[PDB]
Amino acid sequence: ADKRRRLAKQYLENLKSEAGDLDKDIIASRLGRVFRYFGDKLLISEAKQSFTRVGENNLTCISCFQPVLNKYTFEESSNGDKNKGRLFAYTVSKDLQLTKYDITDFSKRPKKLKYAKGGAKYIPTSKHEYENTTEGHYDEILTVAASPDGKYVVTGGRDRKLIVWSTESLSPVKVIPTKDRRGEVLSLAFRKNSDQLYASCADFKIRTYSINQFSQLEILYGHHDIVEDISALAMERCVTVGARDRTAMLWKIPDETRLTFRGGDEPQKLLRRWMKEPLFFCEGSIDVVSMVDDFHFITGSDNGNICLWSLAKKKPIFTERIAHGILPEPSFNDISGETDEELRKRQLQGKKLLQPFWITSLYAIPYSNVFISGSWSGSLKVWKISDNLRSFELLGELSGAKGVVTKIQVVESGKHGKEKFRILASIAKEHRLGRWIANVSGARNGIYSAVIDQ
Amino acid sequence: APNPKAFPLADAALTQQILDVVQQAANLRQLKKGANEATKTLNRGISEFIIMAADCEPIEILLHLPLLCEDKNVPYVFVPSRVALGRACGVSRPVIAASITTNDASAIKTQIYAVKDKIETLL
Amino acid sequence: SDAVTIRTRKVISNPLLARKQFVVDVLHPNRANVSKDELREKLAEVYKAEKDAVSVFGFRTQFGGGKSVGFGLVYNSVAEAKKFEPTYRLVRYGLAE
Amino acid sequence: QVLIDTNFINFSIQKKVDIVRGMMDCLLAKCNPLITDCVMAELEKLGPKYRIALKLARDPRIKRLSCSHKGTYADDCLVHRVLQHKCYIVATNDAGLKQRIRKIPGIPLMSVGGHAYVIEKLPDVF
Amino acid sequence: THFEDRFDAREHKDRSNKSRMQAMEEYIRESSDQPDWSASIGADIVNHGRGGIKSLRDTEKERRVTSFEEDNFTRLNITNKAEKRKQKQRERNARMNVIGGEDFGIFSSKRKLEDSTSRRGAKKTRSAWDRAQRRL
Amino acid sequence: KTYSTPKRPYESSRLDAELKLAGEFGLKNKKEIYRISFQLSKIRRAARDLLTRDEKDPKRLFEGNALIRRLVRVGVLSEDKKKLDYVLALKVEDFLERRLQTQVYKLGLAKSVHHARVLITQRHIAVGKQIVNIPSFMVRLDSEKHIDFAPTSPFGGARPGRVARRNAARKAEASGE
Ligand SMILES: [Zn+2]
Repeated sequence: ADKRRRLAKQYLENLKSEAGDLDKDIIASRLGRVFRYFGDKLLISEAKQSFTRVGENNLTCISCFQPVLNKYTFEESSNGDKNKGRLFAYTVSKDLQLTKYDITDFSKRPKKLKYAKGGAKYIPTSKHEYENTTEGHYDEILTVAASPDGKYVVTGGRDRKLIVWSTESLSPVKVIPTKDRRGEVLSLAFRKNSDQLYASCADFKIRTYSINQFSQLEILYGHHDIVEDISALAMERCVTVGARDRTAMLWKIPDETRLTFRGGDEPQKLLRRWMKEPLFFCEGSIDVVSMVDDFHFITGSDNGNICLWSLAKKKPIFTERIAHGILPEPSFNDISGETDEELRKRQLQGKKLLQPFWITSLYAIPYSNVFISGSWSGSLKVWKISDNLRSFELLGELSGAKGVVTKIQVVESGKHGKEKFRILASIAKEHRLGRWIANVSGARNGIYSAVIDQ
Repeated sequence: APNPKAFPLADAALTQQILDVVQQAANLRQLKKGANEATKTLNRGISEFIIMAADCEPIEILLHLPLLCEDKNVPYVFVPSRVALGRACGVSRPVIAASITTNDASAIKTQIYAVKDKIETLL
Repeated sequence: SDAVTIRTRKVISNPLLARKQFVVDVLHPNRANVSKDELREKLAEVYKAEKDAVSVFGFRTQFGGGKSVGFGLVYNSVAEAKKFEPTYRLVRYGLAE
Repeated sequence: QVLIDTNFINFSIQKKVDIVRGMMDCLLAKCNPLITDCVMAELEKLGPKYRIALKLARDPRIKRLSCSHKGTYADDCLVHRVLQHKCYIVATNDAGLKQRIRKIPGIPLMSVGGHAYVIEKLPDVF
Repeated sequence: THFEDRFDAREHKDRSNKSRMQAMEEYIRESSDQPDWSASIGADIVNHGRGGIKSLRDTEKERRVTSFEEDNFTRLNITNKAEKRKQKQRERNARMNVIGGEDFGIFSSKRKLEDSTSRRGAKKTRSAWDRAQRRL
Repeated sequence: KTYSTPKRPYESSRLDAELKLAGEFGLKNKKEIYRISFQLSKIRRAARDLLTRDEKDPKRLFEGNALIRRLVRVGVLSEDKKKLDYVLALKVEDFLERRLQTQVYKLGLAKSVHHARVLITQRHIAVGKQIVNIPSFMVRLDSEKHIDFAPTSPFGGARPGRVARRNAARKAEASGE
């Protein structure tokens, strides 16, 4: 095989030996990276932590509208004169209720401004799967995002309808049927400072619309299993992760072209490196994702793995193992239903039946060196990336939450020099999708807030 | 000291292989999911092979299935984690034993036969 | 309902003659090949322009529907539009005889 | 899995075709060539002129399957094998055996002819 | 003396696409592991499935003619002899080689790979000290 | 040519074999069987000459890697069976499996192979994005998970077809008159 690499190098030099610029540049005249590095200025150990519980159960997301003033309009990128540059949190509940919060003041616990709950009369009178225009949701709202131009806010989940709501009246401003039986909306994202809506949908599709004209732009296909999670940035792109297939795929929307990143490492291979030197797991299912710049992104799997990926390579550039940790181990009396303690131990069978924590959500502020992960360890873990962009490290913890983290958002505040960041996470009892979590205590369905400065 | 009665479990590699194939069977209706559904199928005789969790509280209520499996030469494998089996079967709740049934109008036939051999070597 | 989509791809500009350049795809699901005159006016508001100065042409529709290949321009002055356009396009736009 | 006959070995040495190679050319597959124990009897009897066809029938890539029949008739050993099992392809070139196995249904028969080998009753010839 | 000193147009021209040797190109793609820029399924298939998917070469050629439009800003037309010839040939080879979007005439052909490699090929190693220098 | 007549076209074995194949896969011609088997002959011939080329020859090395990987991308070969004796071991029924109408029947969108034939030619099945309507598409892996109904097909989509709507209007006239 060294012969093979020899011949490959031989062909490389052969074709190099066989082998207008200013024109392209002058025409271009005739027509990004990570730029923040403030992942050290944080004061984690003295962060303010607060909690609220909401009367409904099983909240699943948040959408803080953060009004960012333009340099082409200094005053406000938000329309009205009564919103006045405040911060809003949108929370969806398996109680089928959207709730609108004001979170603009970092001293006070967040305050419910408005709400809207859908019961069951919003099921259609016909099973025709085409005409589906009942204005309210009728099942298991699961994902929400709001317009960055302060115009609308849109939810979508298991009732195969993408329903967008007015920001003021909170009326269902438009409804979009997905036109399928299997069209459950799973994830939403906006193109940053745009109106374009990206929707991960579990009939293997990624649908995209313009929201301000309510128009179904363009459709994407391509995963092995359900297209679980999505995220965008400034560029006209998206990155998405399929669940039960171990592929994270990057979509160039207009050229309609994709990049595929797999996993590929092994518990046996980590056995081998430790022989050349504990406990290893299997790369089960790629679940959570956020993209951090236009050249690297980060994905979390089910067996605890946190992976830093560069668009240059295909394999992960930095894998991280069981990071949220190993689960509560099964108790002997309930494993057996038989008296003898040593037999109970023999049924517990040592190291094998252990389980890792999942990676239930993961979010990074763009263009920074920091990202936040959350499992049901009841402990947000905040991580900072080395400036060579080949590794990160555990910056620290926030244990002010408890239970199953579900959705993680940030809000920046203050001027360029001094900045104060609030971390807002929804925590439910269960997972977003099913039940799958057996009797953890101490958790209340609601919102956890943290505020750090500098 | 001797082998416990959960034997045989599977390595992580066999685990992910089996969870893969049981998902795709659940997509295509070759999967009978749950304890007594596996039992009724092993009485009818129409089940390829059996996947039993070993995390279950207790072990015993599904431990009754190796008897029928060894009575009919139908292979069985313990996966480690019952919520991973719920994961793969795609229903919302921990399924302690599922059973992949026989069929031929099957987009996943030879994938199933490969994993069936892998089990029967593991025994 | 209809995402009236003509992607004006291949986006470039030429301020010597003062006109802007762009190719055409037509993404328009459940719609039958939107016509160049309503495209002319729609381009006129999106580029804050003149109903003559808008000028797209030559459209061929891709399979699978909601996709058409064409080739489009816009002038940036009425004199440039009224002098530099060839007369066959002037009569296709119904400005000449 | 191909049951070689004495004729086949002698004609192959005449026409200079490699046994495993030419056979695998003609099938376009992978093939196991089997000399039965009574076929090697017939070679050894036929004797001192064919010391070469013997010495080349004893290649290490020609597996040997034995036989339990008191006697030496290769033709009867082969026909009884085939009439039971129907997992074989019979390589021979004798006229009498060729008509026997052409009346048996389901048994590909294989000949040497001209340059290289030809097949009759496999549909899967190309 | 006497010589010419003229512009080597043919030598300043390229032959890399002539000497490309696709199977080992495929291998060097596997090894150099950059992700591929593949398209989605509807971007693949040709004409309500009347033809195949497309070849990977045909994806490249379409991308390049679309680039001719991208910069050059003009298209082709219905010129009779040339495109009839090319269109016929490419469709015949589509119906005779490509199966499900990948091609096998690459093996039915007769262009060897040793005429590309040739034991270092151009400026080859033909002396023992050259062997010593390349080994060090 | 694009179809080649097999050299003993009328034989007991040939003939009953084609009967089984066309009946089970719902074909309609010896010509369809022949097209598949001809191109299989070319592939397998290539693989055999590759086996003649000795071990560790660079040509055998690189091209064998090429041929295996492109056959697994077509899907007739399986991921863990990467060797040239397996590309020798293939036969016709594997490609005839990978056809499209067999694949619609196997996934389960129809009941019988002839049903799937009529669906695909009826323009209801839509691989990927387009409406495919040729019942020998030779679906790959990615698409063989992506086969399903077209969004304007009245089985998985828009308004019912013309017989249904003339009938519903006919009973509407029945109630009206
Ligand atoms: Zn014998």
